[PDB]
Amino acid sequence: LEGGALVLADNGICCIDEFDKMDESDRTAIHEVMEQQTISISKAGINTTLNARTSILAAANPLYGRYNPRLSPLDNINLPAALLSRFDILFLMLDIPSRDDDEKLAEHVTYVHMHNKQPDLDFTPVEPSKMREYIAYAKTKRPVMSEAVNDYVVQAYIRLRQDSKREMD
Amino acid sequence: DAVFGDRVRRFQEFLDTFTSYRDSVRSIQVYNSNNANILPHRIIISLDDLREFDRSFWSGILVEPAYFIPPAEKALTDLADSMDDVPHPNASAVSSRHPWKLSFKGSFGAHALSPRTLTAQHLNKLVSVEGIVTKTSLVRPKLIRSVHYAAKTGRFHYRDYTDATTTLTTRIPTPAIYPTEDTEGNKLTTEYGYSTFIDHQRITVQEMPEMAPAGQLPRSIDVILDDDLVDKTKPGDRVNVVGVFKSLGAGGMNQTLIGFKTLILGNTVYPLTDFDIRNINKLSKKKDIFDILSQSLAPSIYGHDHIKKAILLMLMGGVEKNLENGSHLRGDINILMVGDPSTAKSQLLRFVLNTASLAIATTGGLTAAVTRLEAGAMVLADRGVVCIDEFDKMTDVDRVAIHEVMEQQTVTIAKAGIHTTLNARCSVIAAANPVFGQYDVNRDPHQNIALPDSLLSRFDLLFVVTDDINEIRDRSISEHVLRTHVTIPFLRKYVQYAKERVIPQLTQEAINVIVKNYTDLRNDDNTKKSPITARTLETLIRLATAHAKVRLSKTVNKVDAKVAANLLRFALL
Amino acid sequence: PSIQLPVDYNNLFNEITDFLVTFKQGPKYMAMLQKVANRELNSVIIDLDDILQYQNEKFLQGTQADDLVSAIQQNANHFTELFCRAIDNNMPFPPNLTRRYFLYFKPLSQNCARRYRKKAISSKPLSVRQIKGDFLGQLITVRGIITRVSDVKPAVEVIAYTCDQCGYEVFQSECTSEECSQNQTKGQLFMSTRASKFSAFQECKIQELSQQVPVGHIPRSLNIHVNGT
Amino acid sequence: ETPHSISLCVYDELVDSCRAGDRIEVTGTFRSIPYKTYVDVVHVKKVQDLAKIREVAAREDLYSLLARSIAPSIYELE
Ligand SMILES: Nc1ncnc2c1ncn2[C@@H]1O[C@H](COP(=O)(O)OP(=O)(O)O)[C@@H](O)[C@H]1O
Ligand SMILES: [Zn+2]
Repeated sequence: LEGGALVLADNGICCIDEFDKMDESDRTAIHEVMEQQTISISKAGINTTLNARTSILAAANPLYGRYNPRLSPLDNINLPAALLSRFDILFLMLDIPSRDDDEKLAEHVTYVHMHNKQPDLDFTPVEPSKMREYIAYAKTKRPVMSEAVNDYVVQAYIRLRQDSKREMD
Repeated sequence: DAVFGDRVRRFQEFLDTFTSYRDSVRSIQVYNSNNANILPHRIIISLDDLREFDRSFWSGILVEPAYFIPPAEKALTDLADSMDDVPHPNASAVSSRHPWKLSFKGSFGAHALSPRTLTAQHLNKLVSVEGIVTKTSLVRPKLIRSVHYAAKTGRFHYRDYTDATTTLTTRIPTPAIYPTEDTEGNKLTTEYGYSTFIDHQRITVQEMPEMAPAGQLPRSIDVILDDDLVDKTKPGDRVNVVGVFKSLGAGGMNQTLIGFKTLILGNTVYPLTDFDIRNINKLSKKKDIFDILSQSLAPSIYGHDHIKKAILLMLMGGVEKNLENGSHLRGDINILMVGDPSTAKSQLLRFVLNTASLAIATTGGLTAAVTRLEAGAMVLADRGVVCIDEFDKMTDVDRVAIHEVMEQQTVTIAKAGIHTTLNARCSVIAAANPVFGQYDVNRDPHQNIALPDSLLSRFDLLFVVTDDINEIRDRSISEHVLRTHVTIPFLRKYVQYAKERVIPQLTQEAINVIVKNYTDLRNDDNTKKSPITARTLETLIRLATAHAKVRLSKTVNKVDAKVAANLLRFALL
Repeated sequence: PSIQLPVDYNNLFNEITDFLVTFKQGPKYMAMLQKVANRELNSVIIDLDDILQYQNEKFLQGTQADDLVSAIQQNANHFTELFCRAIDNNMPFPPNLTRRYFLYFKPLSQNCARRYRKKAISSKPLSVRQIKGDFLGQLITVRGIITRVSDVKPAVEVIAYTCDQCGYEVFQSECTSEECSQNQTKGQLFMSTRASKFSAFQECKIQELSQQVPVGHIPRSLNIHVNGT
Repeated sequence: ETPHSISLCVYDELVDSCRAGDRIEVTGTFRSIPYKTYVDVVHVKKVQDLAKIREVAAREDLYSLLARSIAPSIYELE
C-alpha cells in the first residue's frame, strides 16, 4: 500500500482546501471516510479495507464565487445535503463590508505584520508546545454524562427538530 | 618511499606556521571533551595559505592529488592524536581510529571550472565544479578497517579494505570474502561492533540551463560524497564541489564506445564591487529615481508604464514574515495581464526572463507528479520569478493546485505514499488572451477569460489592456516601431543589491494611511476590477515594502503608501 | 598487524555471571531461570538498569569492577552469546541445538540513567536520518512509523546432516567426521530438517515522522529484522 | 484463505479434485525447504442445544424478537 492523503491522516486531521472543486470520484470516497472512518478498495482482485480514522476539515469558496445578501445560502454551495448532513458545526463566514468591522480586522492584521505579537496585550495565548500536551492530556479522559442531561437532550432535540419543518419551506 | 615523510613534514610545518588551523582543532577537542555530541574529523584548509607557504605542495595537490594529499592526511591525523593526551582508554581505541579528512577553499585560478569547461586535460587533478544538483542516491556505509578476534588466543588483529572509489591512489585490489581463520588456524570471530565504516553517496552535478549554450548536449559530472559531508545538498541546489576528477575501470583495454569512467571524488561541498555600490547608492538621491527604472524595462515597447512599474515592484518583492508561533506570511506579488492581442503581452513577459537574477519561462507538469518525484515547473521556481504564457491553457488539475503556490508560496506533495512540503517562494507573472477572439469590455474578466473568480482574484494586480480603435493610439504605436528603423546591467545590479542588503520594516505612519485607504475601498460601492477583500490590505503592505526597496531604506515613509494606494486604484479603476 | 584493545572479556564474564547470581530482585534473574527451567518463560528480558544498579552497588562499596554497562551497548552483538553462556552456566553436540530460550535486551530508562549520572544513548529515540554508519554495532532505539510487515518466515541457522556410514551428525555431500576421514570410504551426507536449527523471521520497514524531515527532502526508510518469539 | 495464500502439493489419486475458484478444506503437513513453506496435503474436502432451538421455535413473539435482536442499536423499523 502507498498511503494517500486520507490514509496518512489516520488517527489525525485532514484539511481539504477548495473542497467544492472535488470530483465525484473524490467526494463519493469522502462519504465513506466521513461516515465509516474506513476505505474499501476492490481493484485488480484485491479486496481490502483501510483504516481511515480522520477528522475532515474542509474550507471552500461559494459555488457562485461570492455571496451577495440577495442570494439564498444553499445556492452558494456545490454540495448535496448528504455531505452537509455528515458535517458538524457547518459554518458560513459571509463577508459584509462595514466601517466598524473592516477597521478592526485591518488593525488586527496590520499589527501582525508590524510586530512579532498578537495585537491583544491583556491576553497572552498558550504556546503550541504547552497546547499540545494539554490537548493530549485532555484527550486521555473519557467523560460520561448523567441521566438528567440525557433527558434534557431529548427535549432540546425536539425543540430544534420541529423548527426546521417551518424554516425549510 | 622516503619523500613521503618529507611531504608529511611540510604539512606539519604548514600547521605550525598557521596557528589558526591547529587552535581550531584544539577548540573542537575542548568541545568534544565537554561532551565526553561528537564533531566529525574534518577541517577546512585554505589553498591561498598553502600557495603562499609552499607553491610546489599547493601545485602538487592540484596536479597530483594521490601523491600530495595523503601526506597531508597523515600529518593532520598524527598531529591530532599527539596534541593532547586522549586519556580515556576504551574510548581512545575507537574514537581516535578515524583519519582526519581535509577540505579545500580559496581561489582556484585556472582550475575554477564548470562541467562544460572541464575537459580530459584536467583529469586526475583537483578541480572545483559549480553546477546544479539533479539527483542523488541512498547513503550507504563503506567498510574501512575490520577487527578480528580469536577465542582461543584472546587478542585482536585488524585488517584494512581500500578501493579506488575512495582511495586517491590506485592500490592493489583489496576486496575479498570475509576471512574465517587466523594464522594459527583458529576459527576467527566477526566483531561487527568494532569495525570502522564511512558513509558514501553519489550525486550528479549538471551545468545549469541558465548558462548552457544553445543547441548543444549537456555536460554533467558524478560526484562522490563521503563520511560527514555525505548529505549536504538536495536536488536542485546550486553547489560548489571540490574533488579529484578521476577515471575508473578501463576503456576497453582488456577483454568500442566504452570510455574511462571519469568522475570526481568530492571531498568538500559549498552550496551557492565597491564601485558598483558607490554608484547604486549615489544615483538614488535624485527626486525622480523610481521613474528611471520603469523606463528601462523594454524601452522599445511604448506605453504600459504602470505595468512596467508593477513588474519592477514584483522584482523588488515584499518581505515574507515569520513568527515565533511558526507562522509564514506571503511576501511575493503576483500579476496577471488580460486583453486583446498585439499589445506586447509576450514581449514584456519575455523581457522579465532577460532581467531577473533567476527566472523560469514556461507555458500551461506544474507540480511534482510521482517518483524521487520529478520537480515540476512551479516546484523549480523557488526564490525566482515565473513567466508563463498561454495561461488560459491550464488543465483542471493545474487550475485547482495553483492555489497553494499563489498564496501560501508552498508546494505540498500529497500523492500516494510520500508526503512532503517544498518551498515555492516565487512571484508569478502571466498573460492570457480572450477565448472568443476578441475582448468584451461590457463584461467582466471572469465572463471573458473563463477562468474562475477564485483564480483570477488571487493575482494581486489584474491588468486588462485593450488596444482602442482610436487613431491617436494607432499613430503612436506605429511611429514608435518605425522610429527604430543608467544601463540595463546597472539595473540588474540594483535589483541584486536591493533584494539582499536591505530589508524594510513597517511603521505606524504608513499604517495610518494604508488602513484608511482600505477602509475607503471597502466603503466605496462603485464597480471595480475585483471585489475588495483583505487581500488588498496585504497587497498594499507588499507594494509599500517593494517601493521601500527602491528607496533603499530600512523604514517606510508616507510616499511608499501613497504610491502603493495610487497604483492599486489604477488596477481597479 | 595487532593492537591491544583494553577489552578483557574474562573480567566481564566473571562480572556477568556474578550479576546473574547475586543481583537480588531471591535473585531476580536466577528466579527467571527457574521459570525458564520449568518452561514458564521463553524470553529472557535483560534490563540494563539492573546491571547499572549492580555497578552502582559495587562502586559505593569500593569494590573494583569494569564499566560493563557501556561495553554491552558498544558491542551488543558479542555480548548476546556471552550472556547465554553465563545463563547456561547457571540454569537449574553444540548447546544451541537444545536451547529452548531466546535472549533480548531492553535499554536504560532515562530516569535511572539521570539518577546515576550517566549519559544513556540506548533509549534515545533516533530517526533513520540521524542513524549514521558510525552507530553500526551499537544498541540504539529507532522512532518512526511502520510501513511494511513481512509475514512469518522460517530461518535456518545450523544445517544438520546425517551419515549412514558412521552414524555421526555433522552440523554446518561427503561426511567429514573423524571415522570417515580416516577410512578410505566416506558416507554421503543427507540433510535432516528435524535436527536443524530454525528461527521465526520477519522484516519491517520504518519511516520517518513528518516533523523529523527537514524542508525539501524525502522521508527515508530503514529495515528492521525481528527474530525469535 | 485470506487476502494470505500459500502453495499446496497434491499427489496420486487426489488429482482431478480441485479447479480454479473452488473452496476447499485441507488437512496436510506443513513443510519447509530452502524456507519454501508449503503443505503436503494429506486430505481434501470439497462440498445439545437442539431443545433450546425448539423452545424458541414455538414461541409467539418469535418474529419480533429475531427482528429486534439483529439491530439492538436501531429503533423500530420492523
Ligand atoms: N507599446 C508597444 N510598443 C512597441 N511594440 C508593441 C507595443 N505593443 C505591441 N507591440 C508589438 O506587437 C507585437 C505583439 O506581441 P504580443 O502582443 O506580445 O503577442 P501576443 O498578442 O500573441 O501575446 C509585438 O511584436 C510588439 O512588437
Ligand atoms: Zn560419516
